[PDB]
Amino acid sequence: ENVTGLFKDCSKVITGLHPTQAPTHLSVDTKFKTEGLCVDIPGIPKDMTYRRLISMMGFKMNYQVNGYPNMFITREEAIRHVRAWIGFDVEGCHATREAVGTNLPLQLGFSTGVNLVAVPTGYVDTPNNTDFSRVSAKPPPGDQFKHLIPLMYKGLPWNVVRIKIVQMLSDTLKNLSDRVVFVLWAHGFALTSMKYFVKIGPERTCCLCDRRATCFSTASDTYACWHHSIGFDYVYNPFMIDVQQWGFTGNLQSNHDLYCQVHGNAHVASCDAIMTRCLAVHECFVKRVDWTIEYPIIGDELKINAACRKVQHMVVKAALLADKFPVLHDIGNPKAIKCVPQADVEWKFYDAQPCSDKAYKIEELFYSYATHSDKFTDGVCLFWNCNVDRYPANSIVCRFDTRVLSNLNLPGCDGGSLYVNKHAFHTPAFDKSAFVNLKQLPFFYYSDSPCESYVPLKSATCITRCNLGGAVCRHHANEYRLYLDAYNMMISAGFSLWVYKQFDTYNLWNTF
Amino acid sequence: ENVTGLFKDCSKVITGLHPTQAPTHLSVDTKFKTEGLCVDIPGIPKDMTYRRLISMMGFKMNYQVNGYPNMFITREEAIRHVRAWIGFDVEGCHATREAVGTNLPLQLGFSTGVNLVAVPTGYVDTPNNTDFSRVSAKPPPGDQFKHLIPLMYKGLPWNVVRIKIVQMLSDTLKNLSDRVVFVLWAHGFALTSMKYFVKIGPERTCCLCDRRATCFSTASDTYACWHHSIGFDYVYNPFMIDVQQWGFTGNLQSNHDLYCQVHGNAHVASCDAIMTRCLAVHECFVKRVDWTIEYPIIGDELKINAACRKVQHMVVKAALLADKFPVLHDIGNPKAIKCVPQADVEWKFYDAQPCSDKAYKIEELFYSYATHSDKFTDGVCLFWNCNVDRYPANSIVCRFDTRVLSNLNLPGCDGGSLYVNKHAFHTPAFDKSAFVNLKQLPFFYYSDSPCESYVPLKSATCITRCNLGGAVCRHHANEYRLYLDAYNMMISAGFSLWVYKQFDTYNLWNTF
Amino acid sequence: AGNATEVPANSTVLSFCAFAVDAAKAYKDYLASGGQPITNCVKMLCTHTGTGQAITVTPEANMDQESFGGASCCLYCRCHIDHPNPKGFCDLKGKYVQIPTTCANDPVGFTLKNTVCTVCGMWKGYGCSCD
Amino acid sequence: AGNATEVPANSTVLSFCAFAVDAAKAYKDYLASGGQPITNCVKMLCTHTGTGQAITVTPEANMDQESFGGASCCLYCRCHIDHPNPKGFCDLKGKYVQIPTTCANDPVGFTLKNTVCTVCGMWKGYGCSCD
RNA sequence: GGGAAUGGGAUUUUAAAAUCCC
RNA sequence: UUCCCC
RNA sequence: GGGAAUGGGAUUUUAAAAUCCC
RNA sequence: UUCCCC
Ligand SMILES: [Mg+2]
Ligand SMILES: [Mg+2]
Ligand SMILES: [Zn+2]
Ligand SMILES: [Zn+2]
Ligand SMILES: [Zn+2]
Ligand SMILES: [Zn+2]
Ligand SMILES: [Zn+2]
Ligand SMILES: [Zn+2]
Ligand SMILES: [Zn+2]
Ligand SMILES: [Zn+2]
Ligand SMILES: [Zn+2]
Ligand SMILES: [Zn+2]
Repeated sequence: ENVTGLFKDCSKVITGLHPTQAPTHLSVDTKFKTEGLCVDIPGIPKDMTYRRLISMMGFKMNYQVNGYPNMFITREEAIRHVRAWIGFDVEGCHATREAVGTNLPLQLGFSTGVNLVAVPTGYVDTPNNTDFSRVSAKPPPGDQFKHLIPLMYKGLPWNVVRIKIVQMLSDTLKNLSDRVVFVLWAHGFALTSMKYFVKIGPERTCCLCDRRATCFSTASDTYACWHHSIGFDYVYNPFMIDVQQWGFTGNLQSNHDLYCQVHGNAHVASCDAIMTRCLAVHECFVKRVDWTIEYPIIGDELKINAACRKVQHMVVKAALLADKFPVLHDIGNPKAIKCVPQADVEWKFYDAQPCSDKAYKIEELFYSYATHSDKFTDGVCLFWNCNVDRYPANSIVCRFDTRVLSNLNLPGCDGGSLYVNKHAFHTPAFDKSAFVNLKQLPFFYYSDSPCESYVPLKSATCITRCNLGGAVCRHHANEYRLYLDAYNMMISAGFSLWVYKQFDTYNLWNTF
Repeated sequence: ENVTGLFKDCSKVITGLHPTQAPTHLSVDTKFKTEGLCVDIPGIPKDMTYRRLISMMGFKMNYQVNGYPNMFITREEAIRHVRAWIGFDVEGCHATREAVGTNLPLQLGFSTGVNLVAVPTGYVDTPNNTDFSRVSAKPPPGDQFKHLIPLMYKGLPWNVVRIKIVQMLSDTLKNLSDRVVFVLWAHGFALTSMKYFVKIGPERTCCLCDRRATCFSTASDTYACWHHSIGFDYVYNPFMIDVQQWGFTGNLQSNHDLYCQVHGNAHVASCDAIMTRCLAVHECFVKRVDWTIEYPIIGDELKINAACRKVQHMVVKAALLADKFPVLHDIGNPKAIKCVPQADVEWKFYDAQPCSDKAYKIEELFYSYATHSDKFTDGVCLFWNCNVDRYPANSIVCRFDTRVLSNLNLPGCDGGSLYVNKHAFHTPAFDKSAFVNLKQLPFFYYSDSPCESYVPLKSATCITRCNLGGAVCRHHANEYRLYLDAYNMMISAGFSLWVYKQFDTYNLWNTF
Repeated sequence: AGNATEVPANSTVLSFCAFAVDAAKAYKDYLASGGQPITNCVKMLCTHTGTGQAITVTPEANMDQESFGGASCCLYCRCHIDHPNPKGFCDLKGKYVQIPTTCANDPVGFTLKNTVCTVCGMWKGYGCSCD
Repeated sequence: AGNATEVPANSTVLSFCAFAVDAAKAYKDYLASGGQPITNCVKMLCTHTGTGQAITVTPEANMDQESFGGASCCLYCRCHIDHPNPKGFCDLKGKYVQIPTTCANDPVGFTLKNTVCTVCGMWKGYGCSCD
């Protein structure tokens, strides 16, 4: 049929509108139509006191305009901008008394964890202009929606609500991305609610810097980014993805529960937003690591990457001098390069599948503790950023703590986390039971290089042959501070270091 | 005369029973009733093929018998057996098409996390006996119950369900208590389900030991405790408490969400059980620690207490000897017991909440970093088992990690945990953001006692006079091992030690 | 939906004995502690000229006895639980049971405590005479 | 429930200009990129012997003009958004608008682009004789 | 084409209705 | 509202 | 309260209907 | 007839 529910008249008046007042041809009264046109009848005066509610349901954002960005994006662009993902859900209420036939936004929830309750407000048609005003409404007729019953008396005016939305989005995303991606399940009512707080147009620039404009103010027609959006009320040019359009059957919870167990509490807007983002992250990221997609630097990724390599070199160089194992096993190394080339030890490499390394010396190993307990009975093992069920008692382990959230460590699926440094690594949930056979590694600095020279260093953790005397030179006094900062940065990023229980510093004091 | 819904005849047959087959005077048909009595009509035969479902809803367990313990205990008594608390929730299905008017257990859930699905089974009065048999049933109408539709095709026989229940209860509770306390929200259908797997009687003893009998076996007419209940099929003499009787209004989710944000996902039996036990824990323990109630020493509590005492003494002595603070603030300790009496430092003592003593011995201190950061700039602050939002940069802190669950640490409310060591202490959720001004305390030993005195010690962390030589004497060599065992036990129990960032052991080495 | 069977005054003793391992011992202990007997039994209006046998297919009450429906004088039929018989069947259901008029206030307890002489079909100690 | 008032062919542009900051610019950019104009306007029937003024109380079109209802030729009344007028009132609504026959394909765009002469009462460049 | 069914309880008001819990 | 049978 | 959808092909007869197969 | 959303 040649009708749509967009801009539907929900008023209870049995008659239509006058030809000089009806917005469309389907809105004019039947008494005026004649042979497909409308004829002015002096006997029917136009109405000057009517109020007609207009439905904002049924938007179609499929415009193709030359200088305008498109709101809906492809899945590859969403994978690129995963740092900007904010789940979004809306729970609504039904217009009841003076108008029936539309739903109004009641509780808007985001994956950040907030719920904003708004006064039921609609767009009514008056003889002068469309008026944005409060309308009578009732909660949906269902037991599942009974928790929405109090919220009808707890809403805020939309002027407050949209300013709070802009504040929350800017405070969440200003150190992560230059845009917002809304992760939706069903976009119809989400778009109907976005009509209340989202405006679009050509791409712009912030009024105080060179960043992309993300917010618009109607008090003064100015555009700003996340950093300069204080007092701004509208979201300008957002992006969105609909997850249900990825071939899903059933509802949101039935699909989320197949892959995750730490989120629940359906029909709450924030909880469903978290569920939507979790399902999207699972569908786009928990398969394998993709090195064809690269992410921009937003912080201390370079320092973390340097500090990890520095610690990995120093710990292994100290361990191979402490007890002098004749052979070691390196497990989980993507490429066949030993951490310390100068070591006089037999390196044997094992991995499930290397990162396309030409050196095929790496043996196949799909490790499991109950299966490979007798594989590495002798010699020190290395597990650097390798995630297994349990480590043996003779290992040196670096493990990332998924419970440490930061700009690099986004929330993940089923208790895991999405670590985005240069690529996106999905890490399963941290378990301390995997470290029952090990102990936490202490901090220490070690070097054998010759040295030549504001308080001088006074610490028992500087294991150097220079420190055997009563003083230490300035070269090691600076390099120890550099390694201390590197170790602090590495442990603050979320990395935990574990060593075998027999490890101690005294043997290192015997290396001189 | 009034009637009760217990043992209601749910069968769809319109007539009553024969006077020789009716169990009560209400069951006999109106043909035979006369003048308040019954008549034997010679011609009427008795039915020999009827199948009358009997309703098990409406049990009243308010008996008072001398040798028989009562199932429903008071909350003052349940607080003393919090280590036996197991939340319990049942979902149900409606009898249909051969009997209407009763509900049968479908999904049984517990706070341990398990869900057990049973085939719909009922009690059917037959002309020979009462037959415990599978009956027709349907899931309840309503959207919220639609997830119960798949459960009708995957139930287990009840003889297996109660074996699994006994196994799970014994595995959970054999190292915690000598009984079970079921934490319920509505005890009606809970009792109706307990009819299927619970037996009562006088107090008994285990068949293989002198422990309280908690399980019964029909295959051998024997009683057992949690340790010896292999193959037993009934729970014998359990206890229970109804939380909704404590004055709550509304549903379980509404009251639970007022205090906790961790649990959700209502209408799944295990999740509802977890919510019920969480609400009970909040109502009993989040208020304040009750020193009047003591708990039995289940295991390793005295060793952990001695280890904590020794570690605290050593670290405070080492810090005061190394850095020589003018004032030490023993924050959160109402007692003026000095852990090192001979230290050349003055001591101040505070309490988080006002105690019963009105003397001027201690001062009030509700510490928060936003209000008390600059009040203790000089000296050192001893935060031993005191929980604050953020610690200052001059502190020695011992903090319990609520994510390390054990027999002494039970799950609590809103992410916290209930630690039971001679008393019940509810501790808020652990966050690593409270230690941004501190660093992890290294493991070390210090000796200040005279060195008057089998493998020689080769560790460089033993800060003692005899370590500056060929070998450590066997007195300190075994005392260091004892302190290492104490440290490992303490940090395995869940205690984390933090110190101000400028702590160094080398200042101790200049003491000799 | 459904037709009620029991009165509220039996709610406790029927809930107790339906949970016990030994329902006869439980009922005896409930009575010993001042509890009240199970009521709402099915008593017959009869001529009281019968042979006076303990269990019959017709109400055969003697002048010193009262006749009841059998299923109402069985604790296991009253609590809807398993019978302790090896076959699991009831000896009282489908029959009429004659209880002495002195013990007619608690017929359920009487049928538990007493037994029937085989050679005459009388309650032992109540109308039985074989020794 | 309710009465549907719009055709599917208008679903795109009306969804566009409703979200746009500048609806007048958005409509012109939509037209300039190959989009079709707004349909389903109300068209009046008359003798075409009127005065020819741009906006009138009654249909008053000339020989080369067609009258439309004023509410259907205002873009903001179609998109149900804020009028940029000084008090938010509409000048077309409650009046009849005269569109030239050659421009009758896009009556919304004609009212957006063109203006009226305040001293003669008809469209500038499209019939006004004072210039 | 034929047929069946739509759970349990508490409270209040005037058998019925409403509210609440499961 | 749901199910069974044809 | 809002909304969407009801597969593919062949043959015959007068775009539609019917039949058949998947 | 069926599904999604509220
Ligand atoms: Mg939702
Ligand atoms: Mg439940
Ligand atoms: Zn800016
Ligand atoms: Zn999830
Ligand atoms: Zn040096
Ligand atoms: Zn035992
Ligand atoms: Zn909780
Ligand atoms: Zn010594
Ligand atoms: Zn019986
Ligand atoms: Zn005899
Ligand atoms: Zn207008
Ligand atoms: Zn002019």
